[PDB]
Amino acid sequence: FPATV
Amino acid sequence: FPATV
Amino acid sequence: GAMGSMERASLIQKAKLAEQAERYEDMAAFMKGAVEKGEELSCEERNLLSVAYKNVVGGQRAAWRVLSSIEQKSNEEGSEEKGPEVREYREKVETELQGVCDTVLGLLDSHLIKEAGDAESRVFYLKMKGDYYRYLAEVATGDDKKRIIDSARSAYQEAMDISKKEMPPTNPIRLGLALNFSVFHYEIANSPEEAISLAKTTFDEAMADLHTLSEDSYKDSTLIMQLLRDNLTLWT
Amino acid sequence: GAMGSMERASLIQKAKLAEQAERYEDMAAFMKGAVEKGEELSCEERNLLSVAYKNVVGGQRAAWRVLSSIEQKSNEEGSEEKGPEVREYREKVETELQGVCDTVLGLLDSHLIKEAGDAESRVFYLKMKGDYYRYLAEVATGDDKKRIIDSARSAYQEAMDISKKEMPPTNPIRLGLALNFSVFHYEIANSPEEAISLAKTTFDEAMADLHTLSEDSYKDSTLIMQLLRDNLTLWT
Ligand SMILES: *CC(=O)NCCCC1CCN(C(=O)C(C)(C)Oc2ccc(Cl)cc2)CC1
Ligand SMILES: *CC(=O)NCCCC1CCN(C(=O)C(C)(C)Oc2ccc(Cl)cc2)CC1
Ligand SMILES: [Mg+2]
Ligand SMILES: [Mg+2]
Ligand SMILES: [Mg+2]
Ligand SMILES: [Mg+2]
Ligand SMILES: [Mg+2]
Ligand SMILES: [Mg+2]
Repeated sequence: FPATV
Repeated sequence: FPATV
Repeated sequence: GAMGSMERASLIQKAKLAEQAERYEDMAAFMKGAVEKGEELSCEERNLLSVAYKNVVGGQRAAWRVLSSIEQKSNEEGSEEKGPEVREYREKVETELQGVCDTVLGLLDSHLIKEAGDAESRVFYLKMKGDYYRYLAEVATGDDKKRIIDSARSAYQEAMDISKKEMPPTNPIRLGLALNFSVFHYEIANSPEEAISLAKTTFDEAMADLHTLSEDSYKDSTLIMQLLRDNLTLWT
Repeated sequence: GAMGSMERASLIQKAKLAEQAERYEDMAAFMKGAVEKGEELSCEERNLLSVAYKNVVGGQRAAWRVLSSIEQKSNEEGSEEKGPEVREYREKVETELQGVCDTVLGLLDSHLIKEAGDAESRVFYLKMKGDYYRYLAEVATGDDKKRIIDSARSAYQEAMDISKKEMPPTNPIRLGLALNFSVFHYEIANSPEEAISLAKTTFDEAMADLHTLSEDSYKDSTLIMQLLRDNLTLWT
């Protein structure tokens, strides 16, 4: 999964 | 902490 | 609410304790109580709110993905019929996830967003609105899926417009918004080119502004820039 | 109970799904439902029950320890008064932990233990009784602390007596019981010499019986023997 903040 | 199962 | 009798300051104190104890459900409940006092949140308090719910919904999303994968495998050719239990339990987790998203969206709508006048606060809350609609979109399969996706897009877009006008390109809130909106494009809106373009332009415009920053601000900005780079690497 | 309407087999199926999803609160609730059907548990079902509650209470114990350490630091000389919040929140976590322990003990008493006639099942349930009284003892500070400690001791001792008569020294249930009873001696009963003696004798008697085992049984036994060794290393 891609990075999110 | 010591090991328990 | 169950937190109605507790002082605002005590709720904040306990949210910080809950974070230290990795008790994120408690942390979220304390922060919900604090929001419901009706006063605006400080920067630190916004961070506590977002950390709490990110961790709770993050766990739910991970569980949902495990269960959805099992469900998908059950519906392949050659898979033995095992009854309704996998679907039921995936639905149970899904309903709980939707509940948490609805709770967060409810706090934003009543009345965090409407009282947020400073760019940092308004962008932060609109980013959160986009994020929680995005989580709803991840599990949506029905009549409303398009409207849920558009709700996420609209919130992110409003946040983007404010961020570009009001904040420097290295601001961590602006950077984090762009990171997440880019993921929305790639994973939700079926727009991988837009995702890539956004991440690249955001990275490059931040790079060009690092020279203006203190050491501490540089650390904060470059951490999020590396996340943009990580996604670009995944996608190209 | 909320699980009263669900089939026993479906509860077991869902407990296994919950485990895969690392949803241990759900797993425990499913297994409680399954126990409350009133039928005896199989070996696999005992494992599911124990895994679920071990993980739930394990998390609570870790949180309690974080909070208790903060509370202790608050009561040192030079520490600024911060009000009742740390104590309150430690108490909240403590009360929830005690609730889970009481739930497990309740399942054992109504009616798992009394129906368990085979040595493996009876030892397993008595070990669990010792374990959950031990968790109650970790947080006990009042009039009943001695009786709670003695309840743990009594359950462990009954399990030990059965295990020595009825099971080989390499049996994983016998080994796990001894490991945990040894920790009870060291951490709860203030008897570190008894803890060490138990762990050493258990290790040595198992070592002498490994020659009787298949490769697979050897793997199972030696894993727990290494835990005994790890504790001995910590303690000597
Ligand atoms: C002043 C104000 O409104 N502050 C709100 C909190 C902003 C913080 C959040 C934490 N920061 C980060 O860089 C990390 C990566 C830890 O997490 C983020 C969360 C959300 C956003 Cl929008 C960005 C970053 C610093 C800024
Ligand atoms: C036949 C029967 O009653 N079986 C109950 C389950 C016994 C299993 C538990 C898992 N095992 C282990 O070796 C580990 C270390 C994973 O965990 C344990 C938990 C509890 C005990 Cl008493 C021992 C070991 C194998 C035996
Ligand atoms: Mg007040
Ligand atoms: Mg649904
Ligand atoms: Mg553009
Ligand atoms: Mg039935
Ligand atoms: Mg108490
Ligand atoms: Mg002896």
